[PDB]
Amino acid sequence: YGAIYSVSGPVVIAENMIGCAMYELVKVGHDNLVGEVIRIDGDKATIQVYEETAGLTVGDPVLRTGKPLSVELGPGLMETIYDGIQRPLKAIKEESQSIYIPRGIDTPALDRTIKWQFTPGKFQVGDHISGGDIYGSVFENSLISSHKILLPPRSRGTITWIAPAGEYTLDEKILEVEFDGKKSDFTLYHTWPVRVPRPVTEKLSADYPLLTGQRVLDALFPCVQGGTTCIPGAFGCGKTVISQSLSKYSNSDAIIYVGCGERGNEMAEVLMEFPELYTEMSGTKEPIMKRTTLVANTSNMPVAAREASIYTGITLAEYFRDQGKNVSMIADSSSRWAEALREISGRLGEMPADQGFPAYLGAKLASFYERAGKAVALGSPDRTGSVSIVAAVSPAGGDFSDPVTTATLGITQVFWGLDKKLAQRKHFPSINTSVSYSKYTNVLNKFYDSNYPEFPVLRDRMKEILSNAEELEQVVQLVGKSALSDSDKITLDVATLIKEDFLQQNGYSTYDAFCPIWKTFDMMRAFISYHDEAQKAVANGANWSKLADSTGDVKHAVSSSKFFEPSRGEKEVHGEFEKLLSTMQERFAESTD
Amino acid sequence: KKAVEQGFNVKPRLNYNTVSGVNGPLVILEKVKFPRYNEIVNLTLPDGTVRQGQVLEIRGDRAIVQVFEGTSGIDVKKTTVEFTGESLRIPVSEDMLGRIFDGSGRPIDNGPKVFAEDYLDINGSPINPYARIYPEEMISTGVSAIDTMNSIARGQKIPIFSASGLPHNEIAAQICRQAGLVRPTKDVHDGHEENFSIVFAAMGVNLETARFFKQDFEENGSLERTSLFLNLANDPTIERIITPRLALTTAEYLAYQTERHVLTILTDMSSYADALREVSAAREEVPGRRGYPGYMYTDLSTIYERAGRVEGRNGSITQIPILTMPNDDITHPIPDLTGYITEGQIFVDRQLHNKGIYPPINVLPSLSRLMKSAIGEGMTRKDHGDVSNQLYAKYAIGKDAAAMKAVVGEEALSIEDKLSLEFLEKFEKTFITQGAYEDRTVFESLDQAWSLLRIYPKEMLNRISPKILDEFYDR
Amino acid sequence: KAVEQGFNVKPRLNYNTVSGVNGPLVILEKVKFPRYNEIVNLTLPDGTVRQGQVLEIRGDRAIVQVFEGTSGIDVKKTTVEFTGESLRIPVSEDMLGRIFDGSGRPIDNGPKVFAEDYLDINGSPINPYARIYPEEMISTGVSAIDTMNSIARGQKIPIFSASGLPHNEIAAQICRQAGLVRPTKDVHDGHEENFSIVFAAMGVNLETARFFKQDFEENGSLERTSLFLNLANDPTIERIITPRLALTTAEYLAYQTERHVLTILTDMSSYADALREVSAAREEVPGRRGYPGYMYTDLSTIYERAGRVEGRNGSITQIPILTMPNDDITHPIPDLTGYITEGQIFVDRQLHNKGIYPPINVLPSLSRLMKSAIGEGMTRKDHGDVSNQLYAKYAIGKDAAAMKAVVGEEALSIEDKLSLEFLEKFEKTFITQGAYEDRTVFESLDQAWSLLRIYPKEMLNRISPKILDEFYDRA
Amino acid sequence: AFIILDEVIKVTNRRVNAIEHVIIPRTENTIAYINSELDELDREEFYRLKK
Repeated sequence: YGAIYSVSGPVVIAENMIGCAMYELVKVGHDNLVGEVIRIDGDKATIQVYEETAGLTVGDPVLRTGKPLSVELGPGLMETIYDGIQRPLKAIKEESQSIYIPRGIDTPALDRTIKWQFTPGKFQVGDHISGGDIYGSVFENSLISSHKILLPPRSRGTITWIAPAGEYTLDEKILEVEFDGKKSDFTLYHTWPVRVPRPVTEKLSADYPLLTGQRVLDALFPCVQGGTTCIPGAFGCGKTVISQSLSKYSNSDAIIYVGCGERGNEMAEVLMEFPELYTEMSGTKEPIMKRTTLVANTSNMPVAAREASIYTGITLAEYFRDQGKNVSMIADSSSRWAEALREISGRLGEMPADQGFPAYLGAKLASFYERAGKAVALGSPDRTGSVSIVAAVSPAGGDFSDPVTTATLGITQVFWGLDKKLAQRKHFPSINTSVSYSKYTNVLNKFYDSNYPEFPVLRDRMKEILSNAEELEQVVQLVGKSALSDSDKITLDVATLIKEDFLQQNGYSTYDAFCPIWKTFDMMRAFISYHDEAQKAVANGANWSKLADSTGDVKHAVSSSKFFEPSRGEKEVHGEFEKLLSTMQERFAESTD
Repeated sequence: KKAVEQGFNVKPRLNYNTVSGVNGPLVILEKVKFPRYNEIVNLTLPDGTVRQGQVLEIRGDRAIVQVFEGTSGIDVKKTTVEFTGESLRIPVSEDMLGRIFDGSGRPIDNGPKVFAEDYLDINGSPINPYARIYPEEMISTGVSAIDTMNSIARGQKIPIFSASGLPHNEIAAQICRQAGLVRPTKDVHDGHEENFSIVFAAMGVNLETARFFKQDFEENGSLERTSLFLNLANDPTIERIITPRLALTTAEYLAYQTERHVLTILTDMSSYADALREVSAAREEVPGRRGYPGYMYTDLSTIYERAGRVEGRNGSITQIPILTMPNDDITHPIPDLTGYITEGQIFVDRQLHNKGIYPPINVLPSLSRLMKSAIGEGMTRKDHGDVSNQLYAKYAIGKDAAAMKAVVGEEALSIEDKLSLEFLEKFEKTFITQGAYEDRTVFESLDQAWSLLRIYPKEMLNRISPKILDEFYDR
Repeated sequence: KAVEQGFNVKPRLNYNTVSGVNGPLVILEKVKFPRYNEIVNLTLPDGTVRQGQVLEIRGDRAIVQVFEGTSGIDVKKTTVEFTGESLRIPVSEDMLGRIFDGSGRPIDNGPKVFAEDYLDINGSPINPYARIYPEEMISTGVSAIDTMNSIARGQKIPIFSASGLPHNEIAAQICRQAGLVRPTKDVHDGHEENFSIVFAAMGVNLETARFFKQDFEENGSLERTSLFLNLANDPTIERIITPRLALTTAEYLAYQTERHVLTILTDMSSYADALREVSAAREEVPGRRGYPGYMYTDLSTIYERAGRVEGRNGSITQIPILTMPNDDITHPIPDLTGYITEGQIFVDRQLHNKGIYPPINVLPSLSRLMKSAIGEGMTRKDHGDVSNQLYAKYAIGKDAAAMKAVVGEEALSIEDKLSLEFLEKFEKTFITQGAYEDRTVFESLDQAWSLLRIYPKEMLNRISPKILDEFYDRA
Repeated sequence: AFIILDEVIKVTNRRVNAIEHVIIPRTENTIAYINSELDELDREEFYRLKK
């Protein structure tokens, strides 16, 4: 149909495109490169090409598909590596043995050769069926045992033919509905535009904690299943540890990794540990890859693919939320996504807002982030899923002045800020307690009252101690420790103990790779008990130096409480923590006399 | 006579499929007939979905429509645009209270349409300065940190400066839940002649905290006084621009035609500023300071100055804008301009928030410029001003003594400093620290402040008048 | 297979229809079906032929950036000939031992490259699934790099430096003594173990080009290296293709001849300056500091041409050198390089002023994949812990030095005094190194332990107790 | 006490006269000169773009 009129980088202007619509995928060039319309000027349409644009000639055809940038949703989506446009990298490499990605490769995103065992759902012939309805189930993985086949949203009608139980390839007809005379055939899979969030009946309040396993996060700044979170991109911090922890231990029924703007070798990283990491919460040692699909997007890939990586990942997360599965999305660097948006706006000649970033940066991050919350999935049967968006941010110049973080802070409920004072001193996970926050503390009071009643109280106590000792340290660093009262010395020592033995987490150690919520709660109890008994004893005249030397044993016990193996079970670990608390009370009662 | 509306006329609307181009968030039309500058239009997408659009530019037979909720799916061949012929008028009525509206004026409480008494035009004309009168009475908030020491008058425009992650949204919810008039009277303030109302506007508000506002107001009975204007962060940007205008138009209607006392909470003014910057850069304007366009002092002024009490109407408008300081600085354009236009500011401190104090209102920097007009004998209690002054003085002395506690030692402090440490302790964790659902009347907060001040001796409660001091401190 | 299909002569359109000349850009009219990234050869009136690249096409309009500059180009008589193909560098393993211009032409009095294939410049991207994580540390011989900020075969790690600093000396030293900690050692000559080098000089002065040439002469590395010298007197736009020529030849040898190529791209800042010049001539939308908005994508297209691949036993190790214009890492060039490369080696002006060579600053320098190239089976089991401890103690030393500058030595704690002592012994013995001193990683680890033994074992908190107990007493 | 007071008063005078009186000009330089010049260059470049 259309023909190229202009090429300048990924931006291509095609004439005779009078019928094209906004954000509609077109096949640019003889190789049929994937690109979408960005602007329309009559018969001329601006197209951002998703692959390398070199070699394009003025006049070669541009056929418009009529569909926006969509993502294939169905069985085979799991255990698969994708790019931003959801091109199966493994299938691409097997179809073309080349080490490179061929230009204009059009392998189907989801495998069409695998025969899935389909179990028909509740609906029968003649039953009216609506968007999001589960009309069948599919055994995909040994871990995703029931991959439920949903009728596509924005599609409804009277069922006229539903396939019986059996094995079906991805392209075979499964359901044939009749709406008003127009009759539609449905298969195992369906396409959904990555720009439009998948509809749900109702967005609930995310009220169950998403246990990351890092003590500082789960204790001071907790996140919830269905929440939005900002993490620094610095490695050694939660950028590399928290992703693995959430993929390996969290209660998410699925994981969606979106590595937009990733370095080449750091991509080869997450493609080898993820196939080699295993789960225990399923009752059997199963790989995480059965819960996970990856959207691999290196930095040398086209900028439009970088922009679409986040959207395709969040659309996959939405699709698995619509099945009633708590799915966590990990975005490697939304800062790289923001830079992709900036580059695209630069190619489009749009007026930037601040430091070159597009004016709609906050709007785009909002439209992405608010696709997260806990929801009641569309259609019947009634079910509930959630999308915990765990998005990392790479800071610019090491301060929060960059527009990406400023726009992010107005959306995310949880912000796990970075502290270069902790990062430089190799105190990991290095989360800035002073500026990090979590607005889910109030929502989690219902969870805490049921399970760990004193958890909010101890978290507030630790925050108060840390803040008081932080101001005490900033005074001391100019004055010194000579004139401080004994209580001030206890505050400083207790906060140092907290920072070194509760907040600090190795992450690469068996005893502390994943700190369970009960262990974290018991450790908060132990540390707050240490502070409380020390303050009570010093209030009764006891000199702090003598008390410290005589209670170094219980100080070491509190310090080494972190060394308890979580694998020993909640009962054993809790009993031993109770033993530690009783020992501390006895020791302080003895030494206070 | 009220029957002068003459709205029975029927105005047919022209619908054009003559879309000439699409450029980001705006659609250009090639053959419009006599376009209006700020006209609201309806776009009919080829798939049938209808989207609103506001005209941004009108050249000769050319109109540039900036479209709500994006521009995806629009083609130059099949879509049609219907021109309404009027700007974004909103339906107003005395029974808009208890209704929760979208940022575009559409109700979102599953209720009916507004059933307008009048379609009052948005961004109405400015209040005549000769008609304004000085604020003269206190609007209560139920927060001791605000009622006692930063008292808000009935026409005052006082922002709440805050930052990301601080509980400014919950403070706004508490104020909306507990605000009202102070003086006890023979008839309650829920009547038809001395009534009070609240207009709550949320701009760019997160979905979680938007639901929080909705559930909090619908459950605590504040809804019957509140007209809530929710605007999600993923809602259209032009909707964010119009949301405070909707709220202030409703407040103007209520206060200056129904003669209500209206409190207006404009939460997340920084998100509104971000939306304003996006709209400005959509018109190819070159950004001003810190990327924000250079003309928003005018727009923030138009938002803020739609307040105060007036000559001929017994009603009044009190505004409490709430803005998050980005990176926690006053030099940022948004807090700077708000300080230019508004009387005073309330500060929410991160240091207080980390200590577990709620509300984390830092009272040393917070100031109510015209607090003195909200306090007096017939206005709260005769001791309000000097108790507030004494609280401020002793709190500052306590902070200084807390600085010296770690430098010269506890015992080297003066007796006033030893009293000041424990006064600051009791102050921050009993008086400033107020439960999220603890409603303290101004007199309860005043006598709590007195109970805090009863620890000090006569000689150095020097900033309280000796008459008041000798009538209140000694028993 | 031996199918080539090179015996296909394609006649070339040549255009006398030059429209205008704008700096480095030449605009052509009446072009028959222009290819976007096509290479052209435009002949000046004097008879000289210069090569340019089509940069933007619009119907019959083509924009060409002449690599050799646009001086002397005449609209009336300059004829531009359209090849119909993108830029392709003739590649063969006998490119090693050759010195090339920045445009690939030989300048060693030798013949043109007897091509085995014409590999496309900016070759097709490597499938991430086919990549192999680089986890084979190479002992660069610099204790400031080997112990901490280590490099593996495939890492893209640049040297951040500035004007007058000895970054060239550091790069020459790394080329001189590059080698694996645990080599294969299956051959008596190391032909599969010696790194092949591809040095790309981009707008750099003749003194240091001669320095690199002579350094490769002295170590017999010329027969294992290919030089693309684009000097400062050489044309500026030619600097755009020089890194791409070097990376294409590196990809040939590493991914096709199964060699281990160590690529050095000096003055990435000069390449970014050339990009800025071209974009400014294009009247494009400028990013930060005037550099093009897409400079991140171009720099990534350059850097990301490294690493290993699944079935081929070669590798490409990038050590780009970029001169930070004003010692600032926040400048667009180093800032955008950091987001693509795995860490960086930082060359500090302050350390250079104190006479420290190499003046590698520990704190800003980084290796984003050092954590996997060290351990028990590779290097030594104390490597990660000692590296973290040295970094932490150096940071504490800097902070303590700042405090000592402010509040004197006596007011410092024993922590700070030990930190100053460790800092000075560190910067004067461990970081300080000979220009020809090849320190194996084990020697550097022993020096690091001897340095850490300043501190008592109790306060070496960043070292695991097992490693601490096993290594601290091994004096 | 004479020694301690002399050291403390010397430190305070140093902070008042050199430390603060150099940090304030450094901050003044940074913001008022360089950030304003960078914003001005962005303004000029974007205005040339608009032209």
